[PDB]
Amino acid sequence: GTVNWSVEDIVKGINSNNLESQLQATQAARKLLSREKQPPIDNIIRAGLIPKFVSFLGKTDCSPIQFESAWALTNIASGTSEQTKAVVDGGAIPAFISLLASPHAHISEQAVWALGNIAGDGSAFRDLVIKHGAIDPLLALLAVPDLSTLACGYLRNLTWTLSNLCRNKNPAPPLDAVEQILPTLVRLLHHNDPEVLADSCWAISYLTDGPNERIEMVVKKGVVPQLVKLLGATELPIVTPALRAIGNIVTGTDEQTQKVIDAGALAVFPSLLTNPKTNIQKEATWTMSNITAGRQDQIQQVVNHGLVPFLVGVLSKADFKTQKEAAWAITNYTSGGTVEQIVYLVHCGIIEPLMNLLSAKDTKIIQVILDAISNIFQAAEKLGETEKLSIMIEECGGLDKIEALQRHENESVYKASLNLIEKYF
Amino acid sequence: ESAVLRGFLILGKEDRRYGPALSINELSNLAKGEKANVLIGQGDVVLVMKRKRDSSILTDSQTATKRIRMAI
Repeated sequence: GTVNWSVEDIVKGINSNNLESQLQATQAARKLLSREKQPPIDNIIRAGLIPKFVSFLGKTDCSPIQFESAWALTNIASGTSEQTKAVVDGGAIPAFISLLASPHAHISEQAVWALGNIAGDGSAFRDLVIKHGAIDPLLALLAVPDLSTLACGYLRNLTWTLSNLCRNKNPAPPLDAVEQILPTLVRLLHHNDPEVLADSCWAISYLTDGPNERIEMVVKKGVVPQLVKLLGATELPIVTPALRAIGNIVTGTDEQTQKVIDAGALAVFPSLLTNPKTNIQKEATWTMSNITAGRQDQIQQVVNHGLVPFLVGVLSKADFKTQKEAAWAITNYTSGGTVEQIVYLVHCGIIEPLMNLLSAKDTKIIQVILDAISNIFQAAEKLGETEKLSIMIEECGGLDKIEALQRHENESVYKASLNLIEKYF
Repeated sequence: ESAVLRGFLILGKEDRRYGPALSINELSNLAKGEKANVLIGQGDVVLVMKRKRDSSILTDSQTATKRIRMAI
């Protein structure tokens, strides 16, 4: 009955002086916008229908047309920034916030969804949704003693929308908004549904992506041990944001980094550093590089958890961008480590894979590796064992590599390589 | 000086794109992911970057910003 209408017929029905005709036409629009790819969003906008749909959101005495218009507007708002803007420009934000109070759960749910699409567009619309007062009624929908009593899809949609209110960092969400949302996020992080867990973790990954002051707000909520638990989940959609959040936290102070270590994060890294998902390996190695930029006692925890052989492994064989993260881990380790820690690193076999990467066509990893080599030689000087190290480097073809770099285009590279050769070879 | 500079990777000679040279004390307050020129003991200016490095923000692994509700 409402299947496969033309836009022209939809317009005719919506302009009729008959609320039932308007309802049927709005349902026809919903079906057009939901039964295909790609739905004719631009034709619907061009037809001038958004203001009508927004007016229907307020028809409390006709809940079916509230639902149909909410769904239609959700899908329009799911599109490009221009398409989402058309929805906002029609006055949809306060109309959707009012609809959060609907006694019909399927209607409140659709308003949640629509607000998530609007906030998802970017920081400006995110902050506009917050200014119109969305957070209080959204959080009130979750104010039940046991989240498990809520319909699963309903709870998933609420979690997703809250995560979009936490998303984007130019600028970051208002401090007061984050403070209001965080206690609910903490609760969702303990809810046993894989999508709720994934999207809660995403929210935390956004909130920790910024200055150390933003990291501190999250760490103070006590969530790091739960993040570490989720880091060991079997589902990749949970591990991915949990690892991003953990990685973000260790970009922070030595004290913030210590919370991650204290929570037992390092025990998960043998699996993360060998994960068959390339991006997991990359972010795990990035995370390790920021931990080895820490204190000597934090470097020692990396050693104690047996992670140095895993860094040797990644340096030996991984995607190049992951190898570059491993090289960063090694220059940071050798810059901050004790002589004993550095000796241990060489005994684990770091030299050959390190030297093999000096043929890379990447100036930064060359600078990083030459710095690492210089730091290792400085340790060797203190033990008076530089000749021992020179032989090791010569034997795996490393001296040929460094000798070539004397004619490298970049000044820092050929100066650094000239220096090593002049001093140790 | 040594203790401060341990937190940084020296990238090379002074690079004016990154502004006037900082003192070592000013450098110690540099934020993660940042670069700066620094005057080191004694007399030389070098370009450095902090060893704590910020997110790659891998768009490939990000989830969708928006969701369409399709017919079931």
